[PDB]
Amino acid sequence: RSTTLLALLALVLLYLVSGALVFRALEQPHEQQAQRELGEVREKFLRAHPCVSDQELGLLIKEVADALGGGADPETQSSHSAWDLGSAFFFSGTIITTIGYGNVALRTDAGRLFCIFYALVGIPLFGILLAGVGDRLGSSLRHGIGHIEAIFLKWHVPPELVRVLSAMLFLLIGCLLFVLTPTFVFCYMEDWSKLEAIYFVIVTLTTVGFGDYVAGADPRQDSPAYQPLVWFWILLGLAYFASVLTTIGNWLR
Amino acid sequence: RSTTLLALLALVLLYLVSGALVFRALEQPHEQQAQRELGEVREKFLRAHPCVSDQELGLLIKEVADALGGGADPETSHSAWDLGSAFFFSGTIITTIGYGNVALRTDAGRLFCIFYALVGIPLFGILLAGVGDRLGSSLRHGIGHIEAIFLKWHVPPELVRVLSAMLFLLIGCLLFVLTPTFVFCYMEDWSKLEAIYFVIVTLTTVGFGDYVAGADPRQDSPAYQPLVWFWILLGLAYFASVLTTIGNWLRVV
Amino acid sequence: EVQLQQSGPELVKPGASMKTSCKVSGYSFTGYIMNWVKQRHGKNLEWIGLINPNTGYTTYNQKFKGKATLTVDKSSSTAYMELLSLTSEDSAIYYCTRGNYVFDYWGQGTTLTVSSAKTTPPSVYPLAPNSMVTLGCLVKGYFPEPVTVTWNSGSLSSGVHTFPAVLQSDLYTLSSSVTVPSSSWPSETVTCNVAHPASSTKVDKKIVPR
Amino acid sequence: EVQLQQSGPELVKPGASMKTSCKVSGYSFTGYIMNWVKQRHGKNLEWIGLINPNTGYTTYNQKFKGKATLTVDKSSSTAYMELLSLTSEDSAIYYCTRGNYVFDYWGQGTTLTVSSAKTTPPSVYPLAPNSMVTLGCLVKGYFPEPVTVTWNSGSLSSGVHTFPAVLQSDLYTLSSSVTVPSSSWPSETVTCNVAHPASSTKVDKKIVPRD
Amino acid sequence: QIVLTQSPAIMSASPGEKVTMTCSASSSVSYMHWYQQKSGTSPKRWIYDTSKLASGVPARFSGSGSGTSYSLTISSMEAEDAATYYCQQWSNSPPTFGAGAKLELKRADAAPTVSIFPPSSEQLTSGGASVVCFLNNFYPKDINVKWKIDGSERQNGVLNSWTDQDSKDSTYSMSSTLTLTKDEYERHNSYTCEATHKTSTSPIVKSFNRN
Amino acid sequence: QIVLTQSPAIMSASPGEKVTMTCSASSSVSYMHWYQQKSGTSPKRWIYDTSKLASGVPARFSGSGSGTSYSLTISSMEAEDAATYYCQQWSNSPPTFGAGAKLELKRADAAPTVSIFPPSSEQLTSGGASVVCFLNNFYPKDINVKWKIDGSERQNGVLNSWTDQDSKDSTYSMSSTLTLTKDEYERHNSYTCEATHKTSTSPIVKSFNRN
Ligand SMILES: [Ca+2]
Ligand SMILES: [Ca+2]
Ligand SMILES: [K+]
Ligand SMILES: [K+]
Ligand SMILES: [K+]
Ligand SMILES: [K+]
Ligand SMILES: [K+]
Repeated sequence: RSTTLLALLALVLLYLVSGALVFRALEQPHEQQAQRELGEVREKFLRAHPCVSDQELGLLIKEVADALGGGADPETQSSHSAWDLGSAFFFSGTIITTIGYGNVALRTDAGRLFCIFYALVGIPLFGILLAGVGDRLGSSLRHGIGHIEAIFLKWHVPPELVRVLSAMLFLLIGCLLFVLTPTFVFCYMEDWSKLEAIYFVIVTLTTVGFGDYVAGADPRQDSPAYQPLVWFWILLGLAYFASVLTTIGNWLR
Repeated sequence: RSTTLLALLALVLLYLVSGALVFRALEQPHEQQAQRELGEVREKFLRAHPCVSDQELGLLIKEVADALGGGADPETSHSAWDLGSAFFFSGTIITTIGYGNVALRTDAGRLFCIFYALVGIPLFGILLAGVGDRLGSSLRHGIGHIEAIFLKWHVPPELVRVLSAMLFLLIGCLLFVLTPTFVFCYMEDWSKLEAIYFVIVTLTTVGFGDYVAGADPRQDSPAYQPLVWFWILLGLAYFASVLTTIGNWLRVV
Repeated sequence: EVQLQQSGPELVKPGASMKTSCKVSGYSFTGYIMNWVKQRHGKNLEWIGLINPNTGYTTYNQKFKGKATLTVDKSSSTAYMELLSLTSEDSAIYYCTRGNYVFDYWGQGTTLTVSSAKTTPPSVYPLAPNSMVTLGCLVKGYFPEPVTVTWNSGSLSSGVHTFPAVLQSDLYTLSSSVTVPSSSWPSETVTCNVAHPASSTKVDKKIVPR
Repeated sequence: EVQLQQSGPELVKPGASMKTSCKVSGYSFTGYIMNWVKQRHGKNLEWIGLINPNTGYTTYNQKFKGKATLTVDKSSSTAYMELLSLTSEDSAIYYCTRGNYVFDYWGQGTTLTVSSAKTTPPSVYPLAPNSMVTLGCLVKGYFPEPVTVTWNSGSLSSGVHTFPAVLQSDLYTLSSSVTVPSSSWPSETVTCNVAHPASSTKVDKKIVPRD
Repeated sequence: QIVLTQSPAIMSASPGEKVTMTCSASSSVSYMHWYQQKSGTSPKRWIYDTSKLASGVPARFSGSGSGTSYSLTISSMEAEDAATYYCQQWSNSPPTFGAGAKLELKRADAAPTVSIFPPSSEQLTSGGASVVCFLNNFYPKDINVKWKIDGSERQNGVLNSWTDQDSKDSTYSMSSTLTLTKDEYERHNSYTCEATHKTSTSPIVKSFNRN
Repeated sequence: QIVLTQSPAIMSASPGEKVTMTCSASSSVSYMHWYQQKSGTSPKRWIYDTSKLASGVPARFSGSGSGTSYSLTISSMEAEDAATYYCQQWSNSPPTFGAGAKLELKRADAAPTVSIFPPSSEQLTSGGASVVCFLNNFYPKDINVKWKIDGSERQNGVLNSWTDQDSKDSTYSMSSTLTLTKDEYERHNSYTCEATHKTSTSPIVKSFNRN
């Protein structure tokens, strides 16, 4: 409906500008501080090393920044592998789910080229499996609800409200299993805070996949089964995120 | 069918393991390049500046890393949380693209981001469907004029439908895949392959973040930065169609 | 005692170029960054660029990108600056100074004069006209700077001002005043002694009353 | 001419500490990193740590973290190393050397001896028994190094080997050989002269044929 | 291309007075440095890193500031403090300087001692004619000269020259030189030099007749 | 932390011969540096950054390598090249050294001249008894000594001492010293020193009887 499309565009547009105002308010001051700190570091180094021009230190920093940005670690000078079989498996998962954390980048043109076709073919294939699991997971949940629903109907609560209460329990348990349970898991496993863990969970299940937080990515952890197994969760949670939203949409329509 | 979905699970699993093997083969031999480059930078600097110990250069590099990680930028106007960049960042959320080339540093930022997305993504999906229908209308209508020609040439109405669908995507591809890649090549000084890589990683909403176009405006070319936003919107809407049909193709197979 | 010793004043034709130097002593040349600075007469200081004598690295003020080339000789711990295609705008005092954040030691400066003029000796003219009397010497049409003016071979040192030279159609002019008790002149003679080293000119002029 | 001039040998009791120096000339002290290195007798070189004379910054080998303190005096362009709680294993030669990636100039080294022993003069014992004949001097139970051994006041200097000292229960022993034509001995007297500067001991021993 | 503004560019102080000169930056800056320059000689590091005094500098000088606003202060003016002071920054390459602040000594006002001089006969024979006026030992520096030929004003072929503040009496002096051709000179008879200084409301006027 | 292995630790070359010594690293480094040390004196930077020669160093020396494997080569041995060579690395802090490779001059084989000496009467009176054996001017350096008392072998109370390669004849020498108490000594009669060297299949044996 042409009128509504334009209204909607204007609304979103306002949702973005509103977002922008808030993120700037919440993040710019931290960033402006960091910029200051970098310059303090420079000025301190110059004062201690007279053999160094500001401009030469500038180049060093640009060069260091590029390397760190390519995943170099400041701490060491040089064992664990980011592209071991388990991490590459995981990486592939991040594509077809469209999550795309990106905490480890492809460096080769072949890697990029292959990645294109891998995704084009992989994502729709996955979407199909997701719809499938969404229907099957909802079915199993709906069947399980039925037995407890029998109890509510005997207690003479109207069938219209019993349907509503069951939804509350339906999502609350899903939430419990796919939102709450994982966040508590990750808190203990990753040494994140509760807030960091929920942040991660939700960034993940929305498929936003920022990449600031990634479960299992930590180098020190001796945890082989961990990272693919987390993918097991991702599968189950995403489909439920999906299926529920779909049924809600149908109910609205 | 439950039996069939179990089969689908196993297929996917194989699609992932197969991916893993290939990425490991293509990328493992270059895991360590960035370290090597950082160390080369260090060693070069020590040789040029005898007033500097390796260990002192070490601390500098740690301190620089901390600052960059807070959002500092090597300088020789670059705010990621000024109004325009925060606008863009909000876009990367509701689209679910999630480049993540700029991280949130505050717990408030993260908290707000959760609710921003939960509300923002479905809202955007709605607008996308809307634009998808309206864009497809415009395309199919234009193609309908070309169809008139085929029908006069007594080409069967069934093939004419097919020629139009191929046209439908082929013309979109030209406008939303090919055109942008050629644009970005010249504008970002990327290679053709880097540009297509970017385009596709973007329109799939994978959003790795290794390549990002539109975060900041370009002096001497004002139309650039908005056109990219406009592009992402229209292209994502187009790409929806592409993805649904590759899906139908796969179901048929 | 750190010291930067610059080479002496230089005089060159418009269009030519020019190379000037700064030898350092009292510290190690290669340990510190060297800068050059321009001061056109009695006005703002302008950073030209720097060189790292150890690495050869140079950066320049955009204003001076094409104009100035910095180089060093490590063995003789000496820094050089070349200026190119010189115009009048380049006439100034130039300093070498040391530092990478503050400029902590400076050379004594070197004056560049860009001009078509030829070495000319001055014409010296007396200036003759209460308890005090003032007399003067007009010294005009000389090139280049400097001249010096004394009075009665230095016996008159109080009461004396020599005014700064000024350019008059490509040559310099100044005058010198001396004030004396009127009992002293013309009862006693007063003569100004003018020297122009560049032309090997030494002239005495007796002030005689009108 | 760059030069790092280290201070002289030092002898200290177990438990004590010791401070030794390295004065640089021929370049500017504050422009270069200074390191110290340990060589226990005729063995691997060991990096102790570094100091940046300009900034005061120090880093140490884990082995030496507690043991060694590096300091500098900028005005006198001199570097110092203190060693603490000295034990016998600290006895070695120590070098100051310059550099932040290769060690391009070294001091001449300084020898540290750690020991409970007291200054003791040596016992000197003659060693008496072909055209050539070999005689010797056994020099034992002295502290500290060095001793000097000559033969006939140094007029007999070819044909002579003095072997390196060795430690036997906190004291040194060595011997010296001299080989001469048998026409010369015992027709001619042979005496080995032994000096031990530390005890102001000078001893002459005539080699006499076994009765 | 950070810009530093020192305003005012000129100031004056009696001895004993407190003096403060400021430097404002176009954008924020972590440290400010100051140079002192006396005419004749190169600049000297005076204060660096905002508030540290260079070796020579007496304690009556101090510095402070932060971000975008910095200042140099003299607790109690002295005579040798008369100079030009410059601020400079290097928190961003390229380093930049303020345009300087010239600090002169205040003293009691003084009227110019004025003298006019007719062309020497020597000069006239060669065909030139320079008429000279000395305005000597006045304070303050603001002054205006007017030339008059036969009562009417002339402002062509006039050249002026000011001395620096005198080192002992803190006055200023200037010359004014009307240069004519012998032709122009011989055409008129009365030549007057006219000085306007704040010490008197009525000009000081010295004249002479060519006769 | 990075370990450098130089193997073998000893080698020998005739003059004119080509010589290659290697340094293998526990994990990769970007550059290797080498020092030359002659006994008595500090190490000298010889080769640095893998293949650059220090000032003094003659062209017959060269260096090469990469990653984990590095080498120093002499195209044509000379006499003044006899020394100990050390590699070192500083691609990772802390810097570390190889344990050195000693390069000696080759020469024609020489048998030891062997001499045994009974305890002096002077020593005996103070209750000790040292029996000494000199094995003099042999090559190569590998040699074995065996002590026998009344035909029965003894290894305890024995101390050995080797000279450095002689700077003129390129031989080696050693002492061996059996130290007993007077008691033990006087209990037996026959004392034999027995030397095994490459230059003969059959030991060289010097003996004496206490009477
Ligand atoms: Ca921005
Ligand atoms: Ca010149
Ligand atoms: K990154
Ligand atoms: K994504
Ligand atoms: K992403
Ligand atoms: K997505
Ligand atoms: K990402």
